[PDB]
Amino acid sequence: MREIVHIQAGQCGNQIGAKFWEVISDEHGIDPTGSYHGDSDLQLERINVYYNEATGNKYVPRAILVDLEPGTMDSVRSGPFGQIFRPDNFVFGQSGAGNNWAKGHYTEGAELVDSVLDVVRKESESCDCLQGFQLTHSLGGGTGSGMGTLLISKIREEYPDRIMNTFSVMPSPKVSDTVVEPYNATLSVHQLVENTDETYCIDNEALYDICFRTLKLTTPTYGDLNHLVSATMSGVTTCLRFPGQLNADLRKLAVNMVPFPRLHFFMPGFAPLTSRGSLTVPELTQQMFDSKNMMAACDPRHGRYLTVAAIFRGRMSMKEVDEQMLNVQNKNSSYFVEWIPNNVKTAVCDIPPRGLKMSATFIGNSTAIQELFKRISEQFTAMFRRKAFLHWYTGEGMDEMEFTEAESNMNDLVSEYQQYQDAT
Amino acid sequence: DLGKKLLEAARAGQDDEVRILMANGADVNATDASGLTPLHLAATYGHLEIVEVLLKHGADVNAIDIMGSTPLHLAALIGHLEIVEVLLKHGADVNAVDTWGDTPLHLAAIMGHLEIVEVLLKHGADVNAQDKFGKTAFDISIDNGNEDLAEILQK
Amino acid sequence: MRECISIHVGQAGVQIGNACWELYCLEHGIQPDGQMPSDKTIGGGDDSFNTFFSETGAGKHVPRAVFVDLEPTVIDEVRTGTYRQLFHPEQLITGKEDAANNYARGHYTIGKEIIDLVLDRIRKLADQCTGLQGFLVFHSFGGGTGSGFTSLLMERLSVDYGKKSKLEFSIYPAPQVSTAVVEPYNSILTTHTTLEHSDCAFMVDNEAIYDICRRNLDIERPTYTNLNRLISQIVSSITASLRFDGALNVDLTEFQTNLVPYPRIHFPLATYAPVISAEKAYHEQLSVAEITNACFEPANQMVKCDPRHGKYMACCLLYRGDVVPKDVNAAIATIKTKRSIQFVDWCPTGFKVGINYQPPTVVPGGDLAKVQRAVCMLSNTTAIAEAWARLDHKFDLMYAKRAFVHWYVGEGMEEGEFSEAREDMAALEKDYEEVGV
Ligand SMILES: Nc1nc2c(ncn2[C@@H]2O[C@H](COP(=O)(O)OP(=O)(O)OP(=O)(O)O)[C@@H](O)[C@H]2O)c(=O)[nH]1
Ligand SMILES: Nc1nc2c(ncn2[C@@H]2O[C@H](COP(=O)(O)OP(=O)(O)O)[C@@H](O)[C@H]2O)c(=O)[nH]1
Ligand SMILES: COc1ccc(/N=N/c2cc(OC)c(OC)c(OC)c2)cc1O
Ligand SMILES: [Ca+2]
Ligand SMILES: [Mg+2]
Repeated sequence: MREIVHIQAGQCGNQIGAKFWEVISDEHGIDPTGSYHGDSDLQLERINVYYNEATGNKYVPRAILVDLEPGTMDSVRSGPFGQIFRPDNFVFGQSGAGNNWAKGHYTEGAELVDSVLDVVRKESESCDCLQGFQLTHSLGGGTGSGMGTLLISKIREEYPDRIMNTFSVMPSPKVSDTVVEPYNATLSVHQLVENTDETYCIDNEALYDICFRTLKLTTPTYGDLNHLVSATMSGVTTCLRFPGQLNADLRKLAVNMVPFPRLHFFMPGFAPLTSRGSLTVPELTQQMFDSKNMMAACDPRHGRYLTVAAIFRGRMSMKEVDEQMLNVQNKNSSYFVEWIPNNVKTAVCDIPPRGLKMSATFIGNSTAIQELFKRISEQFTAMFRRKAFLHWYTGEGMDEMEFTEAESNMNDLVSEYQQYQDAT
Repeated sequence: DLGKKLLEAARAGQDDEVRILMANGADVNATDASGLTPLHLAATYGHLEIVEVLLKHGADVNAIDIMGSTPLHLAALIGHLEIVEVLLKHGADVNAVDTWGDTPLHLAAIMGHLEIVEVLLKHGADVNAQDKFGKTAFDISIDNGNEDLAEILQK
Repeated sequence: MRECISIHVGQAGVQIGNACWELYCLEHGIQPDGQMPSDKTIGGGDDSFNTFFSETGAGKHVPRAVFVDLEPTVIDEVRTGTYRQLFHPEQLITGKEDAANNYARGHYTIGKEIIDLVLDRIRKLADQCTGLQGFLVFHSFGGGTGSGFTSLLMERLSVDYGKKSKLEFSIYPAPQVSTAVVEPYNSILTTHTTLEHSDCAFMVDNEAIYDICRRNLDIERPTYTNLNRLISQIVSSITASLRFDGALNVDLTEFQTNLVPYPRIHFPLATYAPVISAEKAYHEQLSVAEITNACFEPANQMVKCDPRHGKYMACCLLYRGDVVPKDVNAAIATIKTKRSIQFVDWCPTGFKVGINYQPPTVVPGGDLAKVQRAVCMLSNTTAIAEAWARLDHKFDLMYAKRAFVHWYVGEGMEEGEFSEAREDMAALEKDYEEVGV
C-alpha cells in the first residue's frame, strides 16, 4: 500500500529522526523549504509514502515530534530541514523525565499522551490507506523508552490492524555512563515484545565499536554515531520509497521476516562503512555478512539466520548479485536454518545514496541477537540484585513486581531464540 | 534516635547534617533494615565528602549488609571512581565477596566502568575469583565480547 | 456458439491475462480499439470467436473478461496500456490494500470486502450470454489474492453457477522468481479449498518456464515480461479449440471428458514445441515428427517432472500450421515403441489429434521466431504427482515448527485448516499412487 506516519520521541528519537528526514529529502529532490528540485521522476512516484502534498506543490513530512523536554524542539527547528515539519505537529511537555522510565510511562508522560494522539489522528485521517507507523527512540532514557512504549500501546489500541515498526537504539556503557539505563531498556523490551510488529535493533555498543576500532575515530560523537544510523535507515527503507520491483510495504516485510510473533527484532547491517568526511559486488555480499558491519553488537556466526533480506543500491548486474548471493549462501550454509526454505531475499534499486556509487543494506532475523539481550540482562540483574535506585521508580507508582516480570520476559526471549537455534 | 537521621543525611548528601549528628552522638555504624550503613549509602549515591568524613569518625569500611555487599561493592557497581580510590586508601578488602559470589571487580566489569577495573587490578583484585556461576571477570569479558575490557584484564 | 468468461485474479493472473488477450486480438484480427474489419456481421454474430468476444453494435469487440486485484498497481497498467480501449472500465476492479502474501487475508478478511461487487460484475457479463458454458480462472498459487481470493471466488461461483464448468490456469511457485516465503502455505491452502470446485486445472511451473527462457531463448535473466509472453503462447494453444473451428476439445465439457478420468486428479500436463529465439529468423523448420518427439522431452514441459516415471491416462495433441494428418499418424506410430510411454491398463492407448491449419501468431516485440508448425500436447500423467510432493515437503518443513502460522491465525483462520489442507494433499498424492507412480 502507501502512507506511513512517523513519530520521533525524546532526545535520541528526535536527533536520529531529523537526520532521517535530511537524508531521504536529499534523495527525493526535496529542499529545506519543501520544494521539489530533483531531476528524476523516480523520486516522486512513491513520495506519498512519507510526505503529504500541500498547496503550491510542496511536500510536508508525515512526521510527528514529541518530547517531555522543550529544549529538543528548538534544536530540531534550528536545523537545516527544521522549517519543514508542521508546527502543529510539535508536542512538547514542561519537565523532562530524568532518565526515569516511570516518569515517561506512568506520570509526566501519561499526562501528555492524549495530546500526541490528537495529532496522530489528524495525520492518519488524511491518509488514503495508511499502512502503519514508525517510531524512533532510544531505550536507555526516560521519554523515548517510557513515553514511547506508552504511545505505542495506545496507538495499537486505536489502530489494531496497522503495522507498528520501531527503530530502537539500545544503550551501551561505552557511550553513556548512566547506570539506570539497563532498567529503562529492559522495561521497554518487555513492552516491545508485545506491542510492535517489527523492531530494528540499533546498538550504540555496535556504533561506537565501528567508529573507534574500524573507522579510527579516537573520540566518537553522537554525530559520528548517527551518520551510521542515517545510512542504515535510508537503506532499510529503500524499497518503501522507490518503485523497483518489490511492491514494498511494511506488512509484507513482517509476514516474510517474522516466523514467530515475539522474534521480531532485526539485526541491520550496512556496507561500505564510511566516516562523515572521507566497490565490487563480491565485496559487498561479503561485508554484509561480516560481524563488524552489523549495527547490533553480536556475531552472526554465533547463531542461525531464520530470515534475511538484502537491498542492493546502484548500477550493477542483476545476475552478478544473484550469483554472489548464491555463493555467500553456500559457504555459510550452517548459519541458515534448514526448515525455512528460500529464506534469503534480494532486492535491487537503481538509485544509490549520496556520495556512494553502490551500497548494500542487510536486514537479518538471527538467533544471534540473544547476545544483545543477554548483555542487557546481565547489567539489569547486577543493579537489580542490589536494588540500586529502585525507589526512583517505585516512587512514581511502579510496583516492584514489574521489574521481575520484565526480567523474566527477557530471559524467556533469549530462551526462545536458543530453541530455534538448536532446532533441526 | 539519631542513627535514622544520619542514614537519611548520608544518602541525600547533606554534609552539614552529617557533621551535626555525629557531634551529638549519632551512631556512624547504624544500619537500616537491610544492613546498609551510612557509608553504604554515601558510597551508593556518590557523596565523596560524606564518605571521607564518615571514615574519619569510625565507619567500618568493610561493613556488609545482609546480602554480603561492602561499600566497595556498591561504589564499583555504580561507578564512583573517586570513592573507590578513597575506600581502598582506607583499608577496603579489594576481594570481598557477596552472596552472589561477586567481588567488586566482577561488578565493575559487568557494568563497563573500565577505569575502575584498572584501579582495582592495580590494588590486587583476584582475576581468578569466580562468582557462584563459576565465572571470572575475564569470563564475563569473553562471553560479552567486550574487547576493551579483555585487553584491560591482560596486564 | 457458447460463451466463456475469463476471470483474472491478482498480479500474476492480471499480467498473464493482459498478455493473452493481446495475442488473442492478433490471432482474430481485432484492433486495440476493438474494431475487427473481417467481421461481416456488425453488432452481433455466432462465429467461433464470439465465445470470447461480445459485440456492442457500434462495431466494438469486447473481451468477456473481468480483472480483479486487491490493490490498484497492476490493473492500472491495463487501464493506461496499449489495449486500454479494449476492456469495459467496469470489468477492471480494484481495492486499496492487498492480501500481504497471506491466503487468510485474501480469503477471510480483506477479500470479503469486494467479493459481492465482483460477483455482481460477473453476473452482468453472464447476463449478456445466450449459452454460458463456464469460466477460465487465472491466478497464482503463491499470492494472498491469487490463492485466498480465488478460493473464495471459486466457492461462490459453484453456488451461483452450479451447472457450469470451471477451468484454472495456475502459476506454481519457483524459488528463482518467487515473492514470499509462505508461498508453499498459500499453495496448499488454495489447492485444498478449490479442489472440489475446479473441473480441470493447468498448472504453470515458473521454474519450468524460467528454464525454457534461459535455454531456448538465451535470456540470461528472464523477467515477468519474458515468462508471460511464453505462457501466453501456450495458453492460446490450449484455448484455440474454443475460439476457432475444430473437432477436438470443442467445449469446456470435452476438456474434462478427454483429460480428466477422475474428478480429483484433474491436473493435466502441457508440453509445447518448438520454442525458438527470434534472433534465429532463418532457422531450418522442424518436421511434424521432430516437434512431436519434442513433446515427450521433460525439458519442454510447463511443469517440472519426469513422465517416463509415471503413467499416462490421456493424451491430446493440438497442432497449428502446416501439418499433414498422415505425417502425424506416422509420427505417433514411431513414438509408441522407440520411447518409454506407458498408459494405464484401464485406459485406451489412443492419442487424440486436432489440427488447426493456421500457423501460430507471434506478438511484435516478443522473444519467439515465427514457425510454420507447432504443437501443444496435453496429457494426464501420474508424473505430475512429483510437483505436489516437492510442494508438500516445503510446507511440512515449516509447519512442523509452526513457522509463520500466527499470521494466518491472526487473520481469522483456524489452525486446524492447516492440518486438514495437508491431509487433503496426502490423499491426493495417494490418488496418484493407486493409479500408478
Ligand atoms: N508467471 C508469472 N508469475 C507471476 C507474475 N507476477 C507474480 N508472479 C508469481 O506469483 C506469485 C506471487 O503472487 P502474486 O500474484 O504476485 O500475488 P497477488 O495475487 O497479487 O496477491 P497479494 O499477496 O495480495 O499481492 C509468485 O510466485 C510470483 O513469482 C507474472 O506476471 N507472471
Ligand atoms: N546513537 C545515538 N544515541 C543517542 C543519541 N542521543 C541519545 N542517545 C542515547 O540515548 C540514551 C539516552 O536517551 P535519550 O534519548 O537521551 O533520553 P530521552 O530524551 O528521555 O528519550 C543513551 O543511551 C544515549 O547514549 C544520538 O543522537 N545517537
Ligand atoms: C524469508 O524470505 C523473505 C524475506 C524477506 C522478504 N521481503 N522483504 C521485503 C519486502 C518488502 O515489502 C514487500 C520490503 O519493503 C518494505 C522490504 O524492505 C525492507 C523487504 C521476502 C521473503 O520472501
Ligand atoms: Ca459479428
Ligand atoms: Mg499483489
